[PDB]
Amino acid sequence: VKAYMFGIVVQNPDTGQPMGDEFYNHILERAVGKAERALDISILPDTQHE
Amino acid sequence: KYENHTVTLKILMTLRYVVSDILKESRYQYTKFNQPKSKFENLPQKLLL
Repeated sequence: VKAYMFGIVVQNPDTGQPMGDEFYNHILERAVGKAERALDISILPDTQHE
Repeated sequence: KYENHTVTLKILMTLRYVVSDILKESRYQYTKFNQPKSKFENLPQKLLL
């Protein structure tokens, strides 16, 4: 994600704190969820009892 | 050969200056945006050379 934003850095203007990897992972998990709905798919390996 | 002759020259010399007064001498900003804490920065002086 940072690579695609190369040359852009995001910080809290009130502090010197940039957003940590926790937010990115959290966002990425919901992004891969959203894509999983956008096509009727399973997108990570997962056992099913059907 | 030029013991009692006159001599004249057209010459090139480097530009030079001295500060004869300091004018609008200090301008200031408490820069705070995108800083851990308030910071003081001295903005450009104007010099009368």
